[PDB]
Amino acid sequence: MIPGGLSEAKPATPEIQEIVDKVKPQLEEKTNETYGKLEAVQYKTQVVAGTNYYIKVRAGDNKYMHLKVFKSLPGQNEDLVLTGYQVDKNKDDELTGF
Amino acid sequence: LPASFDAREQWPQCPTIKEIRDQGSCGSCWAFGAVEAISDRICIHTNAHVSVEVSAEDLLTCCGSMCGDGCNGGYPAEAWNFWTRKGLVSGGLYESHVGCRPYSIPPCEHHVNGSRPPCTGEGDTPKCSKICEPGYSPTYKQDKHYGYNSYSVSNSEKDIMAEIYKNGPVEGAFSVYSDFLLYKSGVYQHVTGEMMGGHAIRILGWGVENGTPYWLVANSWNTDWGDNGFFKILRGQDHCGIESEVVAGIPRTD
Repeated sequence: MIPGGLSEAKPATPEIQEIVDKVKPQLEEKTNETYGKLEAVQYKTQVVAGTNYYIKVRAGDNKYMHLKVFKSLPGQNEDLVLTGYQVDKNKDDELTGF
Repeated sequence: LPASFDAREQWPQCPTIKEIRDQGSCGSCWAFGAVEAISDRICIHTNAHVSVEVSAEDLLTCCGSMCGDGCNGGYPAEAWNFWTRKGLVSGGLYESHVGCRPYSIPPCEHHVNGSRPPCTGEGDTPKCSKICEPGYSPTYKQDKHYGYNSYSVSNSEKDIMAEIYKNGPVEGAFSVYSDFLLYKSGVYQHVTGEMMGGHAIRILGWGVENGTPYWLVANSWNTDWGDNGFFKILRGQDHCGIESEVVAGIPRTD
């Protein structure tokens, strides 16, 4: 019940998938790269004044990539925004607070 | 002992008790819960003579590694112990001016800049700096406000009412579940949801709506969410762990 930490890991779903695609354009311009599809597999959530998502996406070869996305609170609206990526990461890393 | 208790009504001369802070993009709820109760308790304990908004930046950046992992979690019972050991400076001081060490991590509610991206900026625990950010007098190690003792409260409904009524708001923690971000009115009660994670908050009283006995709580996410900042959660059963994590302490000098 770590009062500010990230939840244990959860197998990805299509919601976590709608995010990676909604913030696709946003990751695109920062690395300047072009991906056919970011494919989420793992994720953690965390309670801030909103929820941060720590998603594990697959890029090209056999190496994965990490993504911190802030997700607004019902009140404000349904937003989303890359706040921090973590390109060039390993196949098997724990998702870790960054 | 009373049926209904609200600290904002019992000690109205203390701004901080009616104030809601915006925690931003990082998991410092543990730091806010502690410094806001501590802020509250300093006022109550001096009869309003001293009104300060104790430094959340200080708790976060100067307890640092010893109280958790900054913006990635942390511990209530540790934030409070550190107030006792090394104390905390300000980030809001009453008669207007401005605090010693205010909260630099930008907020998540408001909009600002030009088109909504509120947070998504620094979100990176800054360093400990035993300096007041300039313009505030006096000096850091003199703005320091200390605690006498700190202790856990018991998983008991009455001890909690008795800690609040006798000494002021306290800190606690519970488990958030997606149905909770949806909160607006009434007494919250967990029914479904994905386990989002563990959050920390400020309990400041009690009462009943229809039949449900609740705890008055200040969330740290700004004033649009919920009830102008606050909510009510089921009180009686330790519902989501809200009784299991209660911690307080008593201010030093007064």
